[PDB]
Amino acid sequence: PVEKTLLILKPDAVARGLVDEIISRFKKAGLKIVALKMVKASPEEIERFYPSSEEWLQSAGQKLLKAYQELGIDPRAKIGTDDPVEVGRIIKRNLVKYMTSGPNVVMVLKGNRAVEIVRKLVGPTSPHSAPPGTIRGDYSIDSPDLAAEEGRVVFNLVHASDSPSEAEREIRFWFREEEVLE
Amino acid sequence: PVEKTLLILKPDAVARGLVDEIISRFKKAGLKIVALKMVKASPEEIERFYPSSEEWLQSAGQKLLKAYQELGIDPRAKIGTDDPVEVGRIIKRNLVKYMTSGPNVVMVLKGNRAVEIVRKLVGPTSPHSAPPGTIRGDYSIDSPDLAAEEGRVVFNLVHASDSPSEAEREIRFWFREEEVLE
Repeated sequence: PVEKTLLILKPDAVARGLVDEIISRFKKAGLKIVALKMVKASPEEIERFYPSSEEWLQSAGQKLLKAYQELGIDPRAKIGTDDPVEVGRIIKRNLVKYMTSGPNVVMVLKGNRAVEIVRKLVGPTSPHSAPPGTIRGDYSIDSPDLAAEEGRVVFNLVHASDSPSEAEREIRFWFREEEVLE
Repeated sequence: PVEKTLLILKPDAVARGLVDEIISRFKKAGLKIVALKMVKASPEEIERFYPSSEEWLQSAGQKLLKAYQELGIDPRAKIGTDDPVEVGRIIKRNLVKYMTSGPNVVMVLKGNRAVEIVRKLVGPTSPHSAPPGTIRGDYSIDSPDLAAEEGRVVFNLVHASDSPSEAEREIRFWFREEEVLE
C-alpha cells in the first residue's frame, strides 16, 4: 500500500508564485500529487493541525532557547518566560499567525518512501543553511536569528510530514477519504 | 472589481504532469490563482457543469457535422443520427466520459480581462492547428479527425470560460464563496 505524505505551501511561498516551481520538483522525482487544494485556514484549524503534546511543545522550546543563547538574547526580556513548554506555546502561536496570514496550498504526495524523499528534497529547517538543490536552499534566505529578532517563526516555505504515522494523521485532517484519489 | 475565469486541467493533462507547466504560463502573465483544487468529478456533476441549452447542443452538433462532411464520414452510419441537437447530446456524453475518466484540477484565475487572456494563452480548439506559444499547440498533437475516427472528443487539455457571464457561473458551480479567496 504505497506511502503518502502531506506537504503544505505556506503563505509566503504561495504569494511569491512558488507553487508550480515546487510542484515541478516532486513531479520530476517521480511522485504523484494525489490531492491538492488552495485554502484559507482559520486559526482553530491550524491549532489542531500542529500537535499539542508536551513533548512537541518542549522540544520546539529548546531549539529557540538554544538559539537565544547564541545571539545573546535573554528570553525573559524577549518573550517573558524561559520555560521550554511555555516557549513552545509561544512558537505554536507564532506558527498559527503565519499559516493564517494568507492562503496555503495543501497536497498529498505518493510514491516509494514519500515521507523521507520529500523531507530530503525540501531540506533542513533553516533556509540560510539548507544546501543548494534543496527547495529551502534554492528558494529562501531566511534564518533563525532574523526570525528571533523580528518575533516570528522561520519562513521556510513548507511543512512536510515528519513520519509515516504523522502523515496518515495530517492527511486525514485536511482531506476526506474521497478527496485522496489513487 | 477585477475579472476572474475558470480553468480546468482535464484528466489527460493532469496525468501527463502538466499542472505545473500550465500554472507557470499564467503566473508569468500576471494572473493570480485565487482558487485551486484537484477533484474526481462524478458523471452528474459534469452533466450539470456543461450547458443543456438547445442552442449550445445545436452548435456543438454542427461543428461535428461539418467535421464529418470534410472527412466524408456519414454521421448516420457513425453515430445513428444527423440531428444537430441529438449530436450535441452525444458529444456531451463523450465530454462527460472523458472529464470523468480521472482527476481534474480546477482553478480560478484573476486579472485584467482574464477570460480573453486565458482564451488567448490556451489557443484554438484543435491542438493540431493551435499555434506554437499557446497551451494547446505546445502540449498536444490531437486533432478532430482522429477524435472522430475514434468515437470521442478532442483531448485538448483544458476548458476555459468563454465569457465573463459563463465564468461567474462555472466559478459558483465548483467553489463556495469561502474557497474563492479575496
